[PDB]
Amino acid sequence: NPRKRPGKLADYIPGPYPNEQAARAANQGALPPDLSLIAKARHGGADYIFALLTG
Amino acid sequence: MTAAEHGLHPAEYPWPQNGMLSTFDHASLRRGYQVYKEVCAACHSLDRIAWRNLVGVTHTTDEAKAFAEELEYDDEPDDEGNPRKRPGKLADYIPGPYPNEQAARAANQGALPPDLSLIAKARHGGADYIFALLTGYPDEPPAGVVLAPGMNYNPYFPGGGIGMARTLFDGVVEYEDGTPATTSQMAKDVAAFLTWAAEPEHDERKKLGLKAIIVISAMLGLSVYIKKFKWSPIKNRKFIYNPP
Amino acid sequence: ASITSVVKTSELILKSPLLSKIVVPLAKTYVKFSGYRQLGFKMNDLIIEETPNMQLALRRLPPTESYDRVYRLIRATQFSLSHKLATGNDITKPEEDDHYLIPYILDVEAEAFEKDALDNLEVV
Amino acid sequence: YMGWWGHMGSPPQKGIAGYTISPFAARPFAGVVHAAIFNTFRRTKNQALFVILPVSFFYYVWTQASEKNEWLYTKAGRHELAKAL
Amino acid sequence: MALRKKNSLLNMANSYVLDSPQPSNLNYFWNFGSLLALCLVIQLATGITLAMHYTSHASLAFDSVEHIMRDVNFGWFIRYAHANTASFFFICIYAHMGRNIYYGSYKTPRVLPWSIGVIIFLLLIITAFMGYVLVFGQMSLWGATVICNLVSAIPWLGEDIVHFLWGGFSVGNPTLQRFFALHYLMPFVLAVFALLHLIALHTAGSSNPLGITSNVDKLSMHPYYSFKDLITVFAFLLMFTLFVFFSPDKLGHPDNYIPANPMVTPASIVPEWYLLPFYAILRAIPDKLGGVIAMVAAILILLILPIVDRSIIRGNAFKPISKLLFGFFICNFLLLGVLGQVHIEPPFIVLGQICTIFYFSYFLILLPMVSTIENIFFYIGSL
Amino acid sequence: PDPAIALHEAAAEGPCHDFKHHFDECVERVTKAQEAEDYDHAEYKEDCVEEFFHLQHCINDNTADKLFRVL
Amino acid sequence: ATTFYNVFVKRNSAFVATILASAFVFDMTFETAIDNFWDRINAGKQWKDIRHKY
Amino acid sequence: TDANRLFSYFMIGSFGMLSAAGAKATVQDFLSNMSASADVLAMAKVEVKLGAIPLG
Ligand code: HEC
Ligand code: HEM
Ligand code: HEM
Ligand SMILES: CCCCCC[C@H]1C(=O)O[C@H](C)[C@H](NC(=O)c2cccc(NC=O)c2O)C(=O)O[C@@H](C)[C@@H]1OC(=O)CC(C)C
Ligand SMILES: CCCCCCCCCCCCO[C@@H]1O[C@H](CO)[C@@H](O[C@H]2O[C@H](CO)[C@@H](O)[C@H](O)[C@H]2O)[C@H](O)[C@H]1O
Repeated sequence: NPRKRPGKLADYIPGPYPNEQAARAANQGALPPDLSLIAKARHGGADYIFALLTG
Repeated sequence: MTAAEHGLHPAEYPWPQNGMLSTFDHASLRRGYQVYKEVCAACHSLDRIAWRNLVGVTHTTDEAKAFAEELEYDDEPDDEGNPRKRPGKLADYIPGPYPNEQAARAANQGALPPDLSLIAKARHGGADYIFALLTGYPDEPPAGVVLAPGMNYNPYFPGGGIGMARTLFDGVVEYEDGTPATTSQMAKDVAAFLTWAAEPEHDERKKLGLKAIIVISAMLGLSVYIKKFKWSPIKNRKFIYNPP
Repeated sequence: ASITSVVKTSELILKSPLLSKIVVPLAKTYVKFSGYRQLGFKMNDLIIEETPNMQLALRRLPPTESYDRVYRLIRATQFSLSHKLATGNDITKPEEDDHYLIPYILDVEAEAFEKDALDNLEVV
Repeated sequence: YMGWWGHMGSPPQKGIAGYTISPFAARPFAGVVHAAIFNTFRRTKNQALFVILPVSFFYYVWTQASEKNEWLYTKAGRHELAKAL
Repeated sequence: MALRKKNSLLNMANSYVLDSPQPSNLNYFWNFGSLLALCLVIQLATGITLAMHYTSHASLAFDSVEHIMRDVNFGWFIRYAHANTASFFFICIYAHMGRNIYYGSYKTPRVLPWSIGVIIFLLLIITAFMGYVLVFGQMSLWGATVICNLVSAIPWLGEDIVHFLWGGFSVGNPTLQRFFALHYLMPFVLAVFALLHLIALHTAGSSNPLGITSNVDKLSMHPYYSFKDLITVFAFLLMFTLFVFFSPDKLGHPDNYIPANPMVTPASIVPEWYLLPFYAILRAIPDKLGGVIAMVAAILILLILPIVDRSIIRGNAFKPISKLLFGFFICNFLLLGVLGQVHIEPPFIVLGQICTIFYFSYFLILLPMVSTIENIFFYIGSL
Repeated sequence: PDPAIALHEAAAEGPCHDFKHHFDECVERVTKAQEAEDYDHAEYKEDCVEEFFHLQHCINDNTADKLFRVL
Repeated sequence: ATTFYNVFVKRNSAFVATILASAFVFDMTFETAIDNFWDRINAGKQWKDIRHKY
Repeated sequence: TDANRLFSYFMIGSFGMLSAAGAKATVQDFLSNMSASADVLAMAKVEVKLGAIPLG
């Protein structure tokens, strides 16, 4: 039978949604990207994230 | 080691597919699939075979799609991201009886029934081993053998005690082609079927090998003529020596 | 090995009456079984020549002996590749199996080994 | 130690005449039947001992060893096995 | 001047495959060189093809090999060709080394091609061993476990080295990925050394079965050896065809069609047939470190043949005692092979020790004695 | 009715009669030995596996071809 | 016979063209011949032989 | 005679013919591994509903 355990240090930080479809359904169709690489995945890096959140 | 520890080595049976020019008997393969489906599939998976693999071997496309469409498989999530099931398609793999190893062992007094997709290649003996094993449960274990609990005596299995009980009895299957379903008949059919599962290229491979044998033999014969032809000046060389 | 070694050891054997009585018949049989004579070789034709010493000894052969050696090697190579043996006059008879090269290689080596010794001399 | 065509490093050759015929003028398989039978028999007879002696010896060794091993792991061989360990 | 001689690039091909001067009397045992070249080409072609379908992740490796067998067009052929040609590579390599020992190809002036050859032989062993692991079946895993735990016998640092090679504390995904990368690479290194041993040989040229100079009587490599090489290519492909198409699993071990399971240990961890003699040598020594040294020494001891052969004559064609000794040596090497696959039980334990002593004593005692005595017999016997 | 049942019986009574007798004798001995008390506290407990294998191996050699001929 | 030589063999361009055209014909006919032979020696065994039941 | 030369070239040409036929077979079979495999070819043929889809 399946089981759950408490998390350990080797575990990855878990996401808010089980899949893309759940993610989009909760965000009026838009898919919030994973943020692990977003600072390398946009021209601008930290500056882009800072500008976007404050802009 | 003792012969017990090795297991009795299986007889060499004359399988239809033994023989450089022989294919499988496809009628046997079809019967063997029916034995797998009605007997083995209760405990054993066949995870590497897709429904499409049966098509044009044992079943027509329609029969195989019918088999796939009777089952439910995991679909991609719906639009609210909830999980969904779909009917099976030909590209789906034949599903196993247990969700994981632990479920499998729990149902089989600890023993884990292996996947049968490769079992004919994964045991010394091949079809002969499968045939010998399924037909080789004696009515009574040899006097003095102590079987561990939940083990059955079978001399072909190394160590003698196998977690799988005898399963083939006369008329456990009703073949659709009117063949009498005797223990030996069903074992022969299922062993043929599993051999096909392990090596599905077998028929094509041996036909291409026949072509290869013929061409390569001819080229070997001709290469020897050509070598002897080109070398004949060197072999036929003669000398006359006059000391200076 | 050096030909000098072979020659010296052989002379020790031929001196000892006991040793020669048991070894010389063996060596004659060995050479019969060896079968180099069946390809028309003399024993000395088989000695490894890709050595500076042996190259020098071969250059010192009298022209006649050298030309004959070249013919025996070419003849044997042809029998080898044909998988035939020598017949008749091509077979080396025991009396024809002369050590034509041993004198030359012993002189070349004598000098080379003297040179090594003298390179290690210590004035007293 | 080996040169190239023209200066291969042969001692000077003189007095050898070599003759051969064209591959198109020869029967490539002349006397092949005689050779396949009589020549192969000659060459094999001459080399037979050098194969037979080592093969027969090592096969006998293996046969003795495999038969002993088989016998030690029988009921009859229980005691001899106990000593051997 | 002809283009093939004028142009620098063409001239290099010309010097190796066309105008190369060869002895006129090379027999069929000189053809294993080109068969090993053919094996190496088949392994590169099939190997690179399998690499296009194989996934090096341990969660997927075994499945990717099943995908090759079942889904890829002709995948069965490419897989079985690659697996069987590895066996044929070792048949040809043992034959080629056997030829070289029997005909004294290791003597001056060919010590360098021989010594590079011994390294090619080590790289082939490593290459084939790593390839075996990539399937990630039971024999793959249990092979990597036991063989990499031999390194644990290296004193002081042994354990550390093992963990470093595995990339972890056991054979697992890191090991599999790194063996994939290395198994891909090693055949290219092996090809380069194969080419170096030929360049080294070019200075002396091929030896020949009589062991005399061939400078007196040369034949161009083409067409004579070209057409002779085709005979053995077709003979090889006939044998290849019988295995690959008709009995593809005859040379292998069924245990590798069970997916790797670190818990369950298989009945019997025996290596692939061609490693078996070295495995027997290792079992013969009771000490773990001793065993490993002996096993490596069994290969490296070939490097001393140039010293321990004291004959004034190259090769065994004319040396009846050396031929007998060589026969015993070769048969003992096969008996070692057989003892590598029996169980560690009486009476094979003692027998394996005797065969191991015989193997080493050939190089260390018998060959030096026998070659010295034959020198004396040739000289006295021809007086 | 399973063809193998009859073929195995025929091969036991016929070409493998000597092996059948061995196995039989063995079982008699072992059963009798188990019947005797302080059998559980014995060092060596005899089986009949060896004899069984000899019999089965023989039966299979005399039956294999015949059995596949009737399927 | 000289004619045959002159046409198909004398020029290498012609000889290689003849070899490749022969290879094409051999390839096609050999395929067909093996197919038929394989079907006769494996009669009633293959899927094509039992397919009619379905 | 031309007959004589022609015979030996028939042997050489037969050998070239089988080598050409064999090379074509080898190449064609071997490179077909690179064509879509059976699992890929099965993931064609996607079936889709239309009941879900609104106008516009
Ligand atoms: C209800 C259970 C059950 C049924 C029915 C069953 N098996 Fe098994 N089988 C097992 C178990 C459990 C094992 C593992 C036994 C062990 O490892 O001790 C097993 C093992 C095997 C093995 C491999 C033995 C080995 O060497 O590891 C083969 C082959 C096999 N089964 C084939 C079949 C075939 C063919 C059928 C029916 C036609 C079949 N089984 C029916 C439970 C079953
Ligand atoms: C990939 C592996 C190898 C390839 C492709 C290869 C190829 C060849 C070729 C083509 C030749 C010349 C032709 C011949 O004599 O057969 C040759 C000669 C030779 N090889 Fe190898 N070889 C390989 C491995 C080895 C090994 C492992 C050794 C030694 C342990 C070795 C030692 C030699 C020697 C000494 C010669 C010279 C022999 C002579 O002509 O007398 N080679 N090799
Ligand atoms: C000397 C050359 C080579 C040898 C001796 C060799 C040997 C092997 C062996 C023995 C295996 C195990 C085979 C099995 O049982 O399935 C194997 C697997 C493999 N080899 Fe090689 N190999 C060689 C070259 C290559 C090369 C150049 C590649 C290029 C990538 C390669 C890729 C693979 C792959 C992907 C596998 C795993 C798939 C499989 O097992 O079939 N090999 N190799
Ligand atoms: C194309 C030019 C590049 C030079 C290297 C290519 C290859 C090359 O030289 O081919 C030759 C045909 C060679 N054979 C011989 O020496 C040979 C010599 C004497 C007698 C016989 N046989 C008797 O009857 C021979 O078989 C051979 O097979 O050796 C390969 C290994 C070489 O490959 C490489 O090293 C590169 C890499 C692929 C390993
Ligand atoms: C240096 C290379 C030059 C470029 C040449 C490009 C070649 C690439 C061609 C791949 C062609 C494959 O095309 C396909 O071949 C396979 C065999 O492989 C044939 O398949 C046929 O024979 C095979 C066995 O040979 C059977 O498995 C199959 O049932 C049958 O249909 C197909 O009828 C053909 O559709």
